[PDB]
Amino acid sequence: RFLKVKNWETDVVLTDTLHLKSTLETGCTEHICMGSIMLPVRTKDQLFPLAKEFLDQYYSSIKRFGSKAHMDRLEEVNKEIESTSTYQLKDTELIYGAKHAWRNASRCVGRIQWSKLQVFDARDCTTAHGMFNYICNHVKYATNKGNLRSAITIFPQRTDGKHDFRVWNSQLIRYAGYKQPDGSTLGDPANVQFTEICIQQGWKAPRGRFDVLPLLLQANGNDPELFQIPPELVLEVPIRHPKFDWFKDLGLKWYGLPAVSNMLLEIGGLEFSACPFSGWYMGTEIGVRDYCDNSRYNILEEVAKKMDLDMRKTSSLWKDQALVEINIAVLYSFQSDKVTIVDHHSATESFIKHMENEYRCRGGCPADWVWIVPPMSGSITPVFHQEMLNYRLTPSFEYQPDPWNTHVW
Amino acid sequence: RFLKVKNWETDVVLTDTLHLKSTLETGCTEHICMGSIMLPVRTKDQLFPLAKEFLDQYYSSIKRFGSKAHMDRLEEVNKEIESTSTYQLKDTELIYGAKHAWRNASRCVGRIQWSKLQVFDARDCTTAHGMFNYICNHVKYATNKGNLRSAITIFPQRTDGKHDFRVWNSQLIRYAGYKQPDGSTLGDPANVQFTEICIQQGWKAPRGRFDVLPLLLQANGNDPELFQIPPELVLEVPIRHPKFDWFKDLGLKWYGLPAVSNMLLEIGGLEFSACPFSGWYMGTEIGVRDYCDNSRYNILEEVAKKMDLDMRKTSSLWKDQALVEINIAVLYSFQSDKVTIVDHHSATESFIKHMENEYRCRGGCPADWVWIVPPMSGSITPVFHQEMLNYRLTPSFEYQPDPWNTHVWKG
Ligand code: HEM
Ligand code: HEM
Ligand SMILES: Cc1cc(N)nc(C[C@@H]2CNC[C@@H]2OCCN[C@@H](C)Cc2cccc(F)c2)c1
Ligand SMILES: Cc1cc(N)nc(C[C@@H]2CNC[C@@H]2OCCN[C@@H](C)Cc2cccc(F)c2)c1
Ligand SMILES: C[C@H](O)[C@H](O)[C@H]1CNc2nc(N)[nH]c(=O)c2N1
Ligand SMILES: C[C@H](O)[C@H](O)[C@H]1CNc2nc(N)[nH]c(=O)c2N1
Ligand SMILES: [Zn+2]
Repeated sequence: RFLKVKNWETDVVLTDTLHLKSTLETGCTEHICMGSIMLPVRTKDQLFPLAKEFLDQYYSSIKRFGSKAHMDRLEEVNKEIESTSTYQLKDTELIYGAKHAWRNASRCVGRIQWSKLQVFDARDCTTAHGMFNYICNHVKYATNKGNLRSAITIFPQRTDGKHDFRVWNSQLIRYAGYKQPDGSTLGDPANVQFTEICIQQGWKAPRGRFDVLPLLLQANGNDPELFQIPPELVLEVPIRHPKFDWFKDLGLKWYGLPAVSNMLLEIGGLEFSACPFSGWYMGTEIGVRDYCDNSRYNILEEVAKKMDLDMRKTSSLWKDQALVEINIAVLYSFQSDKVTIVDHHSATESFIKHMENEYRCRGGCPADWVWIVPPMSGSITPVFHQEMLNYRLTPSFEYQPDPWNTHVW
Repeated sequence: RFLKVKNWETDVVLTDTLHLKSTLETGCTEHICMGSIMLPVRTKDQLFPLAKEFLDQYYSSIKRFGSKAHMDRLEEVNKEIESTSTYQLKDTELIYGAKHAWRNASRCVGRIQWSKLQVFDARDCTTAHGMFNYICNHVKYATNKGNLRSAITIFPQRTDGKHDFRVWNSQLIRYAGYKQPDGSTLGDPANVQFTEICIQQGWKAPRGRFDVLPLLLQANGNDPELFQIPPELVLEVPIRHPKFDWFKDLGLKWYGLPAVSNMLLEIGGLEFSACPFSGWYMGTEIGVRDYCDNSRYNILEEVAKKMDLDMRKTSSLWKDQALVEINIAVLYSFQSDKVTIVDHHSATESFIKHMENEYRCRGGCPADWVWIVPPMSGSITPVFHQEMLNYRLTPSFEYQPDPWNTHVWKG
């Protein structure tokens, strides 16, 4: 019930007690581990225990647990739920909640940063045009001319579930994908379905390889509307290599701002279904996953050829050699253009320091090793050798399914 | 019930029913996943059900379930248990059991090979000298002058737990490690403690960087005895690089035969505490883990120095660049000397084919993603994108603690 985690490289042992505060279910059982599975309203009765649990943790954090102001706030919230079937968070509670949802995000390697998060309260937003304005401002603030700053923008909470705010896009900034008569895919194959929905709703597609998608915004449960983010707000980086002059000839670019827009933020039982957030990239996301996944831009074969490597046998490790060069290029290009990026060595080193901080100050740190270990060079980063316990704490970010299933037009 | 797994690269979905035959616990609960935790005598009462479950599985596999031969064997084993507190496996059952423990080993990427396993029955062994001879024969057979063949040697099972056979070595072939007074290590830092034990037991250590360790063998719960494997039986490969001629002067070599000697084989409730087994290497084990782990030979810096990489910032990815060249060197060296080895691209592609076949014919394939995904270039292998279900089937191989912690010294 008190659990140990060992680092096998350093022999450092840490004791986890924080897991006893976990509430939600993992998908694992005593008989079966689902650690590698990607995907393993509320009544008046359900809501007050969730609110109380959150408010207790909040008052504890500002060292006024059990105080008159603590008790008075639970009373106020209880009265509000009984009378209105929901409640409203104070600004201080919203900021605390959002920061802790990131602190609790077990799949995030970048959580050393969790307390530096700019929270934009968009709970007064009522229309899709309002949503577009908030999102442009988020984009501009976070981008900050390349000196990226972590931010979240929080739209109104769920009510009856028929008036949801949703950003239909999976990220604020992504590239279009189109199925070709030729049979191949042009652009990002990951975005073919979404690009189609955009065209159906009226988007005039440039039909290129790196077309920034428009936002499809849903306010108050209405049908979503299309908006183009001002091109001058979307900072993009041309990819070149410090040694290979031909690398720029591939015509690769990526955008500077990673901004997740499809998750659900739960704070004290309240559900924020549109809460786009952003930080900055770890280079392997772009160089390993976006560029080299077979189902993505899939560029390994082209780079390997330009490198004149022996592609006749797998054991020459041509894929591995080209992978490294692609990742050198991504980091170099971002660094040369003064756009914030972190390499996987540096990000995982910081995460180990964050884990030790959290064990020290909080009694643990939920972490999902399958996601935390980078998709290349796993065992030469310190997280590979670090045992991690994965469990679910609230406030939380949760995946939600694409709304084009949910939505009735 | 039915559990589904998806491959996120192919959208291929598979359905697991095999997990319903899982008995043992994972370490995980509804509230906590322990998937990255490395370590998450029986009564008559507990033994006959385990025996029966195993014999039922064995007789099904031979299409004789419920036959007179099946029923007679259940009866025979039941009588043996009630009267002697244990029972003996037939040779055929032992072979079946050992093959299935491999087939069930969820951390093993090499399982496409499971049904091709040479089983050496060493249950007539009585002394450490006898163990030494069996192990020499296993090494010679498995090595096969570089054309490696999978094998396992099975010593007598546990009785009262006071008479255990154990190989104290974690692998049959490993290099010594020596902590120096200045805090540095000569040789393999993974083997410092075991090396100190060998020396205490009377081994004359050459004190070099790649000294093959002697075997330390316990028969019948007696104190272990030291034996040197004949050097002519230990195949080794000097490591060189196809394009970098200075790579040879790093002085690196490795042994060809990976042979795990510290695991416990459970078949039908019986416990084989000494069951050394061997296959062949995947290149990354040596080039990534043995050479490049910080707590092992730790050669990354020296290699990248010689490659004249920019080592001022981790973001030049010098470690990644040096890692790839070291792994090319290991594969090239083994291949050039005609010693069996498999690269991680080939091994993972074969594992996916194995797993898909297993889902079709067996209803599942337990797999531990944390271990199956290679320690370099993870996502450019198909296994990275494959959802896996981890659960425990028997027969099985299990970790057991090192014997020096538990051994009752007799003197
Ligand atoms: C400050 C720089 C940040 C870095 C370097 C970083 C790093 C990462 C990385 C590499 C991943 C895995 C991404 C993937 O493979 O899809 C991730 C996941 C995630 N992070 Fe962060 N992160 C940062 C900021 C943030 C912020 C600001 C938040 C929320 C306020 C956040 C919450 C999450 C969540 C919920 C996931 C899982 C996403 C999913 O399930 O798709 N992170 N982080
Ligand atoms: C034939 C070629 C084989 C290949 C290429 C192969 C590959 C591997 C690899 C790469 C690992 C992980 C090693 C590590 O990180 O320590 C492993 C683990 C393992 N394999 Fe295999 N394997 C082979 C044969 C065998 C055989 C013959 C057996 C037993 C009969 C076996 C049973 C196991 C077990 C029990 C583990 C887990 C070891 C532990 O927990 O320490 N494998 N295999
Ligand atoms: C089925 C499924 C479930 C789930 N929870 N997430 C996904 C999204 C899948 C999971 N890895 C690939 C795809 O996301 C890529 C976007 N993630 C990055 C931008 C997150 C990020 C990084 C750095 C900073 C930051 F703020 C956010 C899919
Ligand atoms: C705490 C702990 C638990 C556990 N189950 N295993 C270990 C052993 C740890 C696990 N990775 C490092 C150390 O094994 C090194 C040996 N592994 C190879 C030889 C297995 C193998 C490969 C190829 C063929 C073959 F037959 C066997 C440690
Ligand atoms: C099947 C497996 O769980 C899946 O491919 C995971 C593995 N680890 C990952 N890790 C990160 N950071 N992001 C991912 O998308 C994935 N994909
Ligand atoms: C902490 C973590 O579980 C541990 O370092 C694991 C990760 N994956 C591994 N995978 C393999 N094949 N072998 C290992 O020793 C390990 N070590
Ligand atoms: Zn689990």
